[PDB]
Amino acid sequence: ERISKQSTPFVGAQIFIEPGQTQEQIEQWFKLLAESNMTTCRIRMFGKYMKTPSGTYDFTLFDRAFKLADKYHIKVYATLFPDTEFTDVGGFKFPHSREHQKEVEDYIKNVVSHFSQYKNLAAWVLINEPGTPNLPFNEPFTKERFSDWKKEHNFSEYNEKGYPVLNFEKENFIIDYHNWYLNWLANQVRLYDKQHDLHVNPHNVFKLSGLYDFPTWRTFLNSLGGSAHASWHFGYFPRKAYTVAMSANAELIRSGAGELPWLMTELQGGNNLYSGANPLCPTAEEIIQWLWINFATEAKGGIFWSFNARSTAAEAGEWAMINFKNKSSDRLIAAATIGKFITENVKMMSNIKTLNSGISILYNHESMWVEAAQTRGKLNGNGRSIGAVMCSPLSYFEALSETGLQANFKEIKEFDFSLNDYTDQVIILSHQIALDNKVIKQLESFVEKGGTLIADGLTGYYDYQAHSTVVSGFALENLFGSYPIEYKIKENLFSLDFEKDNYKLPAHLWKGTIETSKATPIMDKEGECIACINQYGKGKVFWIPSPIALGARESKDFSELSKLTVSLLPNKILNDNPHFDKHYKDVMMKSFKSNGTMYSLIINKSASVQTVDIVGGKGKAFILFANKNAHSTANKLTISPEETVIIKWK
Amino acid sequence: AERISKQSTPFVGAQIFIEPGQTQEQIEQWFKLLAESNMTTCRIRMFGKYMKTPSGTYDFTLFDRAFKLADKYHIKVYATLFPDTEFTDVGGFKFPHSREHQKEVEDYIKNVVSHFSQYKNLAAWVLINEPGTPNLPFNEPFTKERFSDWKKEHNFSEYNEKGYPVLNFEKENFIIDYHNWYLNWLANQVRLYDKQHDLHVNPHNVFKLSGLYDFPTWRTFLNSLGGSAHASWHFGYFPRKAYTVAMSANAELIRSGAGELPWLMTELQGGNNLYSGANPLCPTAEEIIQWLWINFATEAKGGIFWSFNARSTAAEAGEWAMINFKNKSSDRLIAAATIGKFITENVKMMSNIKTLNSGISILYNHESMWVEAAQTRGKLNGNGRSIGAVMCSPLSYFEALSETGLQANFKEIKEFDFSLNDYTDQVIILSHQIALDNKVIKQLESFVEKGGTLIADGLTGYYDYQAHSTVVSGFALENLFGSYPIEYKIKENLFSLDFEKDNYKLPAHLWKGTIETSKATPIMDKEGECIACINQYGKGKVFWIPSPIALGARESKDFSELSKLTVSLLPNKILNDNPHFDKHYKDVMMKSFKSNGTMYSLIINKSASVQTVDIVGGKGKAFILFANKNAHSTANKLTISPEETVIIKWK
Amino acid sequence: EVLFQGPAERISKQSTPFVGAQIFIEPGQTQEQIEQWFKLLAESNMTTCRIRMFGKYMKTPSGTYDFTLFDRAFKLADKYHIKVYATLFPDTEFTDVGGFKFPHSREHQKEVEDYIKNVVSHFSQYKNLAAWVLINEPGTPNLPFNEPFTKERFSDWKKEHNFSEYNEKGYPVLNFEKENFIIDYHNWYLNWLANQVRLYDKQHDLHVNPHNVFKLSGLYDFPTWRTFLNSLGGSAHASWHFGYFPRKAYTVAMSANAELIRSGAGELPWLMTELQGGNNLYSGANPLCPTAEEIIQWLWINFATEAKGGIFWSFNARSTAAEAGEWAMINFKNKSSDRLIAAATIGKFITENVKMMSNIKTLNSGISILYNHESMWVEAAQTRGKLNGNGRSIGAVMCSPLSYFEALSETGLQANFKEIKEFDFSLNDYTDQVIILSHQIALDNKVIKQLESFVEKGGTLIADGLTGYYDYQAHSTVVSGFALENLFGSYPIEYKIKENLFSLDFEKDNYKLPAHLWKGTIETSKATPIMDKEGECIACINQYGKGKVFWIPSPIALGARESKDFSELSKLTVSLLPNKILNDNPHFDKHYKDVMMKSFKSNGTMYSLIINKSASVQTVDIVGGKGKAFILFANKNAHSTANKLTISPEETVIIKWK
Ligand SMILES: [Cl-]
Ligand SMILES: [Cl-]
Ligand SMILES: [Cl-]
Repeated sequence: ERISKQSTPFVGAQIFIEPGQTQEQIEQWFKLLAESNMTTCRIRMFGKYMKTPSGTYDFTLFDRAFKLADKYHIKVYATLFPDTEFTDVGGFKFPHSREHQKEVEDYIKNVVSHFSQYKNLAAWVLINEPGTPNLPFNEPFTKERFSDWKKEHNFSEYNEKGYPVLNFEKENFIIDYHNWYLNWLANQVRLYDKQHDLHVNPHNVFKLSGLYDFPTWRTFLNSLGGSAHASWHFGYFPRKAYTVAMSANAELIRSGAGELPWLMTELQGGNNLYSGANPLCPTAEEIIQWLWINFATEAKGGIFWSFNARSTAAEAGEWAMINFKNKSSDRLIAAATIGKFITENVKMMSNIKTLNSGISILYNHESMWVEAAQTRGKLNGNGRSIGAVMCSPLSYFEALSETGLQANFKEIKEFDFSLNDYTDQVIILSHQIALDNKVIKQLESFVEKGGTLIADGLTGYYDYQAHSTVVSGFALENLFGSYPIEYKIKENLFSLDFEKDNYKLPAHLWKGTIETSKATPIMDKEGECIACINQYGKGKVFWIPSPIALGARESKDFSELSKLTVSLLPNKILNDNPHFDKHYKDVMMKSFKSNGTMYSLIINKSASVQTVDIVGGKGKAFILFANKNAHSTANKLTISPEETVIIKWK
Repeated sequence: AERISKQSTPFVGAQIFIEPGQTQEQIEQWFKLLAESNMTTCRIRMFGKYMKTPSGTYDFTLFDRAFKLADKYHIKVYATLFPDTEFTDVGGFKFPHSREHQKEVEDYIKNVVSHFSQYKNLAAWVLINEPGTPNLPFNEPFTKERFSDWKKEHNFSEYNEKGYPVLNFEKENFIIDYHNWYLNWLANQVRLYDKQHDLHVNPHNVFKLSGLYDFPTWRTFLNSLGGSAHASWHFGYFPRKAYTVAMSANAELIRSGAGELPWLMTELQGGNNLYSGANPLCPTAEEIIQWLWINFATEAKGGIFWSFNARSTAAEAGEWAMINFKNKSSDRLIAAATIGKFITENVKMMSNIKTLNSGISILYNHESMWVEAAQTRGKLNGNGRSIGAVMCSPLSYFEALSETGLQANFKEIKEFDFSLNDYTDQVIILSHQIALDNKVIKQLESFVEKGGTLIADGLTGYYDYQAHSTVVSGFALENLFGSYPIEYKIKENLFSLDFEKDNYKLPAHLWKGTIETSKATPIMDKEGECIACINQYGKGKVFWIPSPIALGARESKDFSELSKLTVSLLPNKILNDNPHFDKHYKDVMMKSFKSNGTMYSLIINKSASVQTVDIVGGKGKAFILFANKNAHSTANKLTISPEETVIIKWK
Repeated sequence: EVLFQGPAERISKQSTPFVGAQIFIEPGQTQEQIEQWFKLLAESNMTTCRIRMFGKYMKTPSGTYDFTLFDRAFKLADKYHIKVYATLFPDTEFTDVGGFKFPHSREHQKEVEDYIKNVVSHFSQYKNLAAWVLINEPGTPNLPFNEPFTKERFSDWKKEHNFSEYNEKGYPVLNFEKENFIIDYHNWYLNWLANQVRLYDKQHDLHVNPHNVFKLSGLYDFPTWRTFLNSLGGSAHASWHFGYFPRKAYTVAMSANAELIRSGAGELPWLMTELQGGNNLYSGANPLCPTAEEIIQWLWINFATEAKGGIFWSFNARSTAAEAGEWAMINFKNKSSDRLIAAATIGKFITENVKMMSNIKTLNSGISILYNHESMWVEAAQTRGKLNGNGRSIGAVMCSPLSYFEALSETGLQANFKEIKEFDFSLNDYTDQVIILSHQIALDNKVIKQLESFVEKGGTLIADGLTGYYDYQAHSTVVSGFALENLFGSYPIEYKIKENLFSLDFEKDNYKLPAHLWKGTIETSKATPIMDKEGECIACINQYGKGKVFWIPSPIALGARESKDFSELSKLTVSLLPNKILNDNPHFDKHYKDVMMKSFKSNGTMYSLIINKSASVQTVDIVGGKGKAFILFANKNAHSTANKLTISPEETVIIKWK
């Protein structure tokens, strides 16, 4: 089968294969995996465990696993994982040398030629977790590729107006280098197998998104994947907001996928002993929350790392969904309920389309690159540190999640700026500190054609060369109908108190003051102009150059950001989309459609039972899924702590 | 030459710091006050730098002057072999830099030992100051080559017998053999020129560096084992109010290493940290008394303070000294002098001390520390997921027992005698000893089968010596434990294990272990999960609780529940025959000893308040032999003041 | 000198002080925006600008010099009658914000020679050129010992010095070769830059701006720099250099930074080359945007401390990467922020009070707080570079004297802040003079003989913390034979480490002193002992010739710092001052937390500067000296009744005494 947007979603798990394991233990795993309503496994095709002393390939260890998978009707995601040190847990991200590249060619020839013949092979994973924060610039292969890339690019030290510039050669090379290696791996597989889906799992996306050109990857993939691990990738969130983290991670991959189907290649299946940055053992409740969040965001699968554990050194007896007796943990029991639900609701679950509110939260590579130059790699967890340009849009995302509104989370190049009408569409640019003339023209077009643009923090302070048009002649003056006057540093947390008394917005670190020309000024209680609304063609701009999303984050209170944002949304979004009648702290809802029927996903992450009033769209709430006996009266849902609910609208 | 033995009269002593610039008059002033302070012994760093002449010959003058003044005041000398090194190298190099350097060290030893062996007041050669370091010189050619050779001579496979991947810990096993080799080589060099004098060495920072030290091997070339036990360097795992427990554990660890050899504490902190030390202090007079008694009660044949007098330049200039800047007694030297005086007035008692072994042994192994260093990737976040949990865990059990007034051994697993036919009324505690191999598991099976009680908490036995988890592949301790692990689930740094029927609410650290029993009796918590078991195995028993409850005690700063639970598991004979407290006392310690058939107890109060301690077990009525704040007993109820040290003689 | 001077202004101690600003020139700026800057700068009562003469923005592909970009700026400055401080800033990476501190190589040195030849030969011809800044911000915490030029200079310096591993008595020593080389290396490079400029221009003032002075003072030999400078400068940035202080004490930080530069200047005039003019976005260690009130506070503090100028970094902002749209006094519309409006009031005040403002002499109380290079160097060796902000960390040797300085500021008393070599030990009379040596842990035999002479001739010496524990070779005479025994009439017994904050509980009168980290006990011979409640001797007063010594070897200045309370240190210090200081100097009748006063004289008239940094209106009773308070300057309507000044939060006041 070739995956499509109409495929039946699956629940699956990594089957960890290494020497020493017995036939009987491996059969025990596939048997329990099949009994757990899981259809799919993923296997790391370790070159180390196939290479013989003579340099031939012995496939025996993996044949045994593929044959047992086949016997239990389990399909396999096979990860290309060439020979590497036992201590290299995640795998090398690029060849070490030309000689190493040839060894990888030989690995792919042998492994793809052999395992392509199994009728239960579902997908090739080109590489595990492309991208690293520590790129191997010291190694000869990378050193040479970077030297060649620089020779083929012609950068000037000055812009057209004559101002000095940064060119971000390293960052632009790294995008092209990822594009090149993944495309090369896809071409290598395609030498031997044109039949099977090609897949890859970008990881740590709130940090590594600046490495990833998903639109290019679409050209050589059949599906986009992702590792979304609560213990590795969600450090910007408390555990009670891993719902929001998973929703944003799902939205980010969904945006990257474009017209391709996507699935989550890795979810955390088990316990951190010594591993992980933010260690946990997922609850049964978290397992259910993550699977539903992903399916509600169009995922065609959720694969857990891992069914069974590694036995030696790094992650030995960690991450596993099965216990040390090879029986179901409460996490596998939980995952099995979702597999069962899918088998009983195939037509619904196979045709999920996320109900787009029309709100898109946009991030760009360049804001992250400019931030890394300006903060000089500081990790003090504020606006003056690496991560503020992602924490800011994630904070708006959280505010909308706590309003029960869906929002896209997209790289700016993944947004379609080519349409003739953007009536009732919303773009949020939250502390996207780098914008160039081309994207500003796209934003002007978007707003002119009826779009609503919300911009906070230092959005557009710099261009793509770290040149500040705020200093030289502000590129967004036309769209904003206003001009920045000053930024003044304040405390980590201050209040922006609007003159009309309607709003007291938590704000982080810097207070922006502006001067309006065409825009309507918004004054604070100090008599300073802190924001404006510009009518621009059929659309509008709300600009508040203080970081109010980071303010919400620092105050741990998204309520004011919710209320303000709702007041700016086109009426059609609030009328046509199910959402909460007001802000609910630590509650999320996202809606989806399947074959003309609308559904809503609701999760309560508060310490108490909540009664959530759902308004907007049409229909009466029928509870289709609830793991703690939720009930609805009219469109008022009573939902318990850690409960996941699916409402079908009739 | 007088040879140290287990019957030697213990001494109080001090480093005499000799460097150029000192006058005859000031050095005589030191030896005179040292003798007047009831100290019999000094230690002198025999700096190669201060004997080498421009021509490369040896001029012994500076050290002759010190040895002759020591001799005049009847002071014996521990002479530390300390070849030429940079002025800024405070502690000394731990291995030769190069083959050429090794030959310079040979020449140093020839000259210094040939000359100073002739002094009748020479008591011992200290082969090297403070063997071992956290920063081992793998960068240097001598070490790099020895390591390459060692690896070639060892036959390591990347897979175990069952076929699983393994780690072989080549570096760690090499470092053990490398220390064994260099110290044995230094002993052989000294013995070329002097067969008469005791050979001694002072391992240091033992709660961190014990993984470098093979004490059973060192016994083959030593006459005595030493130690540096400095409150400002080595006790970072403890608050200052528990430096009693730290010193007791450090003494027990060296005593275990010593085996049949006598041991003494080569360095104790004698004075103030100005700029030096990790956990700086100036010991109180009360701490000086506490440390000397703890060491003597743990069979120490000496306590030598670093230092009598101070260095004058740069590192530790005017620091560490027992004398003040006028070269008169601080309250620390006055305090040490009372203990020297006590020894001279109680020779027969103080010369024949044997620690009263409760029969409780807390065991650590090199391999748990090595596997921890691989799994934590050197993280220093002070939890179970950091370097040091495998030592902090057993030290926490040690503290819980100290606060119950029970002695406990603190031993490397190879220092425990597993060869006996009977272990009735013996107890082994394996607290978060995360690495155990098949050989040690068979020894533990034998120990328990023959009547031993085994207490195991935290991740004990989660890995083998190759960092392979038999918990994953087929649990090697299933037979002994009569049970099988089910899961670990990470929780907060501090949570409560609430036993069914409210029998116990145990503080626990970081991970909750659940198990399944076969032969063992399960113990359930209030959530209906199986969190522990008792297995009857031959004549003995196993108590297994795979959650870290010793680290739980540490994190909660409360050892009371760990005390109560441990007491409930002890053979009756231990509680009947050993003096101990009738209940747990926070910040109080007691350890008992015997001399010539008479039993004694050492009690120290580290709480902020006067404590009334009810002592039970063993036989006899309290006679207070030593009490520096006028402690009094009513029956066997001891009223002891804050910071007081008490010795009871049981009549 | 007058024939050499030619048309060029020579700055002097009688010059009219100016307010000025950096004019940031880079390619891409338009003629129109640069003219807009000079026009607003002139309208803001500023007479002076400073310009970074970037080699990068003059070098052509062929290696010739194109001066066009800077010609445009100099001509627009000239049109608006603005004089220029021109900073020699050779070609360096765009990302090198502050500039290289030494040549990378012999080849680089030749490139610098060529840069200086071209730039000085050309811009010396502008009649509005006021000064050459030889280098921006000499000194760095990261000295380039890795680079071949520095490596070779260090090797040569070591060969030309003869150090023994042992002192005369035979004790081991440290020689601090690196630190002594670094002093001589700064002396050499700055002197070499001055010589290079003087090849082509003998007419214009030579200037330099040492920076981060509470950390980098150990790099700086100001007495030597005097031999090739016409004025000493300084960068004193609230966001970079004042980390040892909370923001509410940046008054004290600026006063101390001004005193430190004033001491370095000796007979030369000084001015503050950089003050923070605007906002930190991503830049700075302690980021802020100065208030209008802070701008006024800083200018008056500097002028009251004899500054002949205050130049703000920056009038306009950089446009790209580091500090893009940061530091600027103008807003993004190129109009006045409240900071430029504030600075303009001070420029206006100067124009209306030329004779007063041109002749300021600080009213020296006779209190000198002394620091030495060697205490900082010995501290760096003993703390092994630890940064835990206590006595056992880098910085205690400067935080201690700064704490005494703050105590005196909060008593309304002026105090000098001087390197020990900047103190004149040559006089016959030191009656009514006071030296404070606060945790100056390194003193040599030569300085001890100077201190003995100072006290014998009527000087009062106050010494706390580990003052004199070590000599200049990190050898402790406390261990070998205490070199200060004669002067102190006493001998140290012990140090015992305690908590970060403990109390010294005196025997008498239930008196208490906050103390930091270590308790010092002593034994008196000639001195009168002071005992604590434990019957230990914790301090003494030695009567020595006509003078006296107060010694308390516990850190009580650092105790005041840790407790955030300088009241007891104020009271104790006042009780030790010669009566003549309290009789002749305006000061507060008692300690005032978060208030400062410093007094100055101009043409025989006395003035006082008062700043309130408390959250509340304060009524400050001023006593000492003569005259009735007339309020000459007040930005929040201060009023005086007799000599009782009512001053509002963040207000700056100048009193003229009648
Ligand atoms: Cl994989
Ligand atoms: Cl020694
Ligand atoms: Cl400049």
